Amino acid sequence: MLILTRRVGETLMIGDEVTVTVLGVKGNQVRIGVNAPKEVSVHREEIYQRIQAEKSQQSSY
Amino acid sequence: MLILTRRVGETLMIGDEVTVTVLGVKGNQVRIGVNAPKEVSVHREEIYQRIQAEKSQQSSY
Repeated sequence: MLILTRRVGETLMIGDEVTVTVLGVKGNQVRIGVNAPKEVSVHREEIYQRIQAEKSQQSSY
Repeated sequence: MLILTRRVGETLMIGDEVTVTVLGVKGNQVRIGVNAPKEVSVHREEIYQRIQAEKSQQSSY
């Protein structure tokens, strides 16, 4: 558990070739950017990757 | 590259047993929480983990 303040442009790399920047700065909603490859076991919100990663993939398709 | 708005309590898992919540909500500075194990190749800001992960030296509180 590591809690580090952020609001500009972070850059962490967990796995073996990733890159996740937690922008932090934004109007009302903060646009968080998560850059990660589909090689390592990566799980996220269905809708999230459903609109960014894969255009409507769902469980089985 | 996946850009998803966030400001409440996210939860992504990249690797094989992690958990990073990009709080988003906060006063002036946004306290971002990155929960990740020291098993997979994870690299971050020296100072960051130096104060959270491994006690680089010491702190006054």
